[PDB]
Amino acid sequence: MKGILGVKVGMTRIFRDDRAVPVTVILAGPCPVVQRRTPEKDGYTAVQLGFLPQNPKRVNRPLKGHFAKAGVEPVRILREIRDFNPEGDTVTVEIFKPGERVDVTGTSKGRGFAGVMKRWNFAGGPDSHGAHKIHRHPGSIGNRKTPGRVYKGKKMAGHYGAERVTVMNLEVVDVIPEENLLLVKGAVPGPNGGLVIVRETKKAA
Amino acid sequence: MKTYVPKQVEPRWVLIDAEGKTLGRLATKIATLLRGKHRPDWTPNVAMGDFVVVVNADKIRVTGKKLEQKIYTRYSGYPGGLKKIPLEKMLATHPERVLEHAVKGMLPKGPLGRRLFKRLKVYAGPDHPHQAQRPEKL
Amino acid sequence: SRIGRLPIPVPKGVSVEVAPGRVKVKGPKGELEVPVSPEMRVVVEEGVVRVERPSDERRHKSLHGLTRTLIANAVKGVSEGYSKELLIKGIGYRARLVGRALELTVGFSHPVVVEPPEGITFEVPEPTRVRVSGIDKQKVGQVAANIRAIRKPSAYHEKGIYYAGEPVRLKPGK
RNA sequence: CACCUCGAUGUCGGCUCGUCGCAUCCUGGGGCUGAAGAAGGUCCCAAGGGUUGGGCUGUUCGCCCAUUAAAGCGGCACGCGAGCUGGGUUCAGAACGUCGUGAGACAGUUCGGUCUCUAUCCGCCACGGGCGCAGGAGGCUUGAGGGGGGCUCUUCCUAGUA
RNA sequence: AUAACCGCUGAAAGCAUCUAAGCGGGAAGCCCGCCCCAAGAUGAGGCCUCCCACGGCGUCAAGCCGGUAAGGACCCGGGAA
Ligand SMILES: [Mg+2]
Ligand SMILES: [Mg+2]
Ligand SMILES: [Mg+2]
Ligand SMILES: [Mg+2]
Ligand SMILES: [Mg+2]
Ligand SMILES: [Mg+2]
Ligand SMILES: [Mg+2]
Ligand SMILES: [Mg+2]
Ligand SMILES: [Mg+2]
Ligand SMILES: [Mg+2]
Ligand SMILES: [Mg+2]
Ligand SMILES: [Mg+2]
Ligand SMILES: [Mg+2]
Ligand SMILES: [Mg+2]
Ligand SMILES: [Mg+2]
Ligand SMILES: [Mg+2]
Ligand SMILES: [Mg+2]
Ligand SMILES: [Mg+2]
Ligand SMILES: [Mg+2]
Ligand SMILES: [Mg+2]
Ligand SMILES: [Mg+2]
Ligand SMILES: [Mg+2]
Ligand SMILES: [Mg+2]
Ligand SMILES: [Mg+2]
Ligand SMILES: [Mg+2]
Ligand SMILES: [Mg+2]
Ligand SMILES: [Mg+2]
Ligand SMILES: [Mg+2]
Ligand SMILES: [Mg+2]
Ligand SMILES: [Mg+2]
Ligand SMILES: [Mg+2]
Ligand SMILES: [Mg+2]
Ligand SMILES: [Mg+2]
Ligand SMILES: [Mg+2]
Ligand SMILES: [Mg+2]
Ligand SMILES: [Mg+2]
Ligand SMILES: [Mg+2]
Ligand SMILES: [Mg+2]
Ligand SMILES: [Mg+2]
Ligand SMILES: [Mg+2]
Ligand SMILES: [Mg+2]
Ligand SMILES: [Mg+2]
Ligand SMILES: [Mg+2]
Ligand SMILES: [Mg+2]
Ligand SMILES: [Mg+2]
Ligand SMILES: [Mg+2]
Repeated sequence: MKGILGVKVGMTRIFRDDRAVPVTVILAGPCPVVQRRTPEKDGYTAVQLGFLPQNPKRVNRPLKGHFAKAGVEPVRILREIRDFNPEGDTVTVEIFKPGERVDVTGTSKGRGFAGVMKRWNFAGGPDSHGAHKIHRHPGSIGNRKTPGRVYKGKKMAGHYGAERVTVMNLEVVDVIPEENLLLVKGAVPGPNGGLVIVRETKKAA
Repeated sequence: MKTYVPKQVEPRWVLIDAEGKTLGRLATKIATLLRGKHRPDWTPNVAMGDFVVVVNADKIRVTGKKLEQKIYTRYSGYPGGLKKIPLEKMLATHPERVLEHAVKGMLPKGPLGRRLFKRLKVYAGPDHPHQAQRPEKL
Repeated sequence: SRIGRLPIPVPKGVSVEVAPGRVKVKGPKGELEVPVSPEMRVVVEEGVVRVERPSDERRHKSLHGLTRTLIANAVKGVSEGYSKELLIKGIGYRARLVGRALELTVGFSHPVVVEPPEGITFEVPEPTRVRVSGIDKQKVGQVAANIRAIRKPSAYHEKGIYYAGEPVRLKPGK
């Protein structure tokens, strides 16, 4: 179930076949597998990956030259591709061909403490007529004596954003092995420069 | 003359087959052992019990239509968070857990009842961890 | 009266092996295992096999007929048990054969393709008549059933898949 | 009926926010038809999701316009005023009809009429601190168990075939 | 895996019967599948890699004190947090 780490670079549009095709280019660099998981030692199947080669040594003492391909140990190792057992070490963007569909996990921009209405797209209060300081407010939260309490899922304002988000079935528009680029259309989560992991789709697999 | 009370005792183990044993009828005794109401020094506030190991628990058998008709329910916290799970489904997904459940409900409630339940170790199919003595009981 | 749970069976190509819950038939055309009640003895005698019930309550009586007939079928089974005919009626409707599989056109926008299950064999002597060959009776009758359920007989016309025999019908209609 | 509440359990409607029931409005699956087809009728299964925008009236409801797959019915203190409104009702002003000699009065009408910054506990949304997880650490991850989600229409080909 | 339903095989009841023993189909529903949280799952899981088994009193059931080790903190420059 092929997968590879990357960073959101930025967006643009591509003009394919006289159509616009807005695209989000994510760079998925070479990915030096530093561990494998086995139903023997582990009980499931995956690859550790590792990405962004930097630090000279901030790596300190716990480390792997155990798989030793961690030579130039990487900043972010973010790991499981789950059931993926690749060809040799070092998965590349060669992994994906254009027209392939893919799911993309990433970290949604943090909005911090966000009202109901933007958290939950609540309606809010009227801006006039009676009004009185409830324009941006949630309304009733419950009934009366029964149940005499508030349901355990109840949509309210709190930290919103800065969370795991996986937008699915994205089309691979292009892949540029040269610079390790990759082009998908649209939705992919989070800030430019943030980490994204990129997997084959679950429409079929 | 005060009534005798145990000093710290030796935690005897015990092994049980469960294959073909009924359920609640197997449960009854597993409870009694767990409490140690078979020991003549029995003390309510302490729990000098037996540790119980039960095997072949996928193999408990039960009467009537219970395999289909009997339901376990789980309320989460949430609207419509009551889950309804048939016996067949349980056994097929987590075998045992049905014996663990039947026994738990039969142990008392409170700090100590919850401790005794730790002393009942249930496994599916044959074998188990071989550490202690575990005299086979029938 | 004179209820059919205790006549006698038949010999001559075939063996009967009574196990505790099951009996193994094993005759010229194949072998069938008949699950039977654990209770209720079945006794094999000369050139015949009987079945006897423990009690006279309707619980054993009902099991009694069933059990005799269940075994008997397996004996009829392992010597010529197939039958199950099925003629196809109406215009565009024809049946063809593909390898072991059966393909029929009943008037959908596709052909419908039915592979035979284990121990079942298809025959098409004319495109408009079919035959389902088998050792196992219940499995023949099912497979036959399944075929007929694609396009069952219309109420308003003769079009469909008909068990041979199985008379025809007129509402009439408009 | 008069049982808790008159040393106070704020009352219609709206709005916001829902959650549940199923006697199901729609969608899915069915039987019967006085079911040719299409389209209905009736009854069974089914609560997953859905269930429009306006005119009029304080209205609920209803009627109507234009649509729709449909424009479901109930419960939750006729859900929800320490969430909002305040049109209605329901103080004090004023008028009409009417009743009363009168003062006044009317589930009759009319116009007007103070809706209280600070959340202790439970509950709910978020977020940390502590300790535990019997050697301590830096990574990585299994998923028991939860939650989210769950709608539907038109057209075209099949085929102007059956 | 099931609902209503449609069937097979099939007695009790020589016939018949989807049902009493069985089996097969069969729903936007159920259980999985998807996405998210998730080991306070005190039933506290697992894998990789590190540091190491000092010195004294407690001559002992746990410890204790001082530096330590791997590692952390603190302080600082910042951040689509
Ligand atoms: Mg922010
Ligand atoms: Mg939002
Ligand atoms: Mg507004
Ligand atoms: Mg204002
Ligand atoms: Mg209130
Ligand atoms: Mg309550
Ligand atoms: Mg009273
Ligand atoms: Mg009285
Ligand atoms: Mg009162
Ligand atoms: Mg009071
Ligand atoms: Mg009060
Ligand atoms: Mg119903
Ligand atoms: Mg229908
Ligand atoms: Mg019709
Ligand atoms: Mg109908
Ligand atoms: Mg529903
Ligand atoms: Mg106007
Ligand atoms: Mg108006
Ligand atoms: Mg009205
Ligand atoms: Mg309307
Ligand atoms: Mg409601
Ligand atoms: Mg009322
Ligand atoms: Mg109310
Ligand atoms: Mg108010
Ligand atoms: Mg209140
Ligand atoms: Mg007013
Ligand atoms: Mg007054
Ligand atoms: Mg007068
Ligand atoms: Mg008045
Ligand atoms: Mg009045
Ligand atoms: Mg004024
Ligand atoms: Mg006013
Ligand atoms: Mg309280
Ligand atoms: Mg904490
Ligand atoms: Mg789970
Ligand atoms: Mg779930
Ligand atoms: Mg046409
Ligand atoms: Mg069935
Ligand atoms: Mg029959
Ligand atoms: Mg018969
Ligand atoms: Mg049955
Ligand atoms: Mg099935
Ligand atoms: Mg759907
Ligand atoms: Mg996770
Ligand atoms: Mg832990
Ligand atoms: Mg752990």
